[PDB]
Amino acid sequence: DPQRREKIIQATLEAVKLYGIHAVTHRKIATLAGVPLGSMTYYFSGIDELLLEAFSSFTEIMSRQYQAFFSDVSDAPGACQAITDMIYSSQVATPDNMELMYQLYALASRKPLLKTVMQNWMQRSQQTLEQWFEPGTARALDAFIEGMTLHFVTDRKPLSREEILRMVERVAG
Amino acid sequence: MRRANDPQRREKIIQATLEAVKLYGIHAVTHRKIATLAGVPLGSMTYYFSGIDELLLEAFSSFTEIMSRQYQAFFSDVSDAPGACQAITDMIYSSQVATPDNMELMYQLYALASRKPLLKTVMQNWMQRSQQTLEQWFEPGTARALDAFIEGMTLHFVTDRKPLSREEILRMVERVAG
Repeated sequence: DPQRREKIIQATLEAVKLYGIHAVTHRKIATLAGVPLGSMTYYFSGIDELLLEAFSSFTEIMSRQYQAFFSDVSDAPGACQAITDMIYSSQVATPDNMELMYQLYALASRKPLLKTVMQNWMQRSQQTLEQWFEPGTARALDAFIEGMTLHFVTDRKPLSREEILRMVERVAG
Repeated sequence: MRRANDPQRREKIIQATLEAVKLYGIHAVTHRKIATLAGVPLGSMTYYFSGIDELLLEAFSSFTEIMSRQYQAFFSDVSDAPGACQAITDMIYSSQVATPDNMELMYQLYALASRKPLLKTVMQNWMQRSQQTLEQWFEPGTARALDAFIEGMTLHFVTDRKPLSREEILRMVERVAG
């Protein structure tokens, strides 16, 4: 029962990866969840609220990962090393994470509820960084993470770890 | 020699492909959907582009070529590093890059690229062009840091409930520039 609701949230993310958000429906999700169609009506209302809750679950997973990179951080230089680790490890920009994250980004202009999820997600990230950095620098760093996590796993010749550290430290001021 | 490669059908098909991605989502686009949008016979589809991935390749390559011309255009009046930082700030603060239309296409490309090597190639080529633009005024390492910063901050600027000011952005760009 809470089992089932969670299966449906997960199948929603699975449907986004398999079908694209545009093509996601209650029945496609129920199929992937292996639950009766009736369960969709029981736990959820509209496809957009379901998308909201599924992507919120996803970003919460991401936030826990994000924070975990700073578990051994006690100061700004340490946070720079942690951000470097976050980028260089390629653990944030995995195929699964990218496929979900960028579909969210793709449709946020068309779906206000999803833009809210992105904004909330950015806000949590900033809040993590504000433990060691000024608000503005925190935002700069999180945008730098956004771009460099992706570019690191895409570039035919990405930056070295020591190069990444130097650039993180530049942004950190 | 079965194939004829008509350039008219091609450009039509390429535009219909981009239209299909926005209508249906990149995951759901098929030859059938594209040909219907193009107004070309479904049969013609495989004789310009083998399959769905190579068609997507061509269409997104067309898209990023447009993006790159826009990108380079921000540097028309740049002759030094401070001017370049201004141009980058312009690019971010103008919100002209991260438009709804642009974001919808670009992030769908990004989303599917780990699953589709040809699409990753499009991203890789696009990054390389951006870097070569920046490398006129910045060392390669710094150029990559700046382009990644542009990637992230163009999105964050149009998304954040409370985004950075222009002076803040310029300051950070100048930090990255070193």
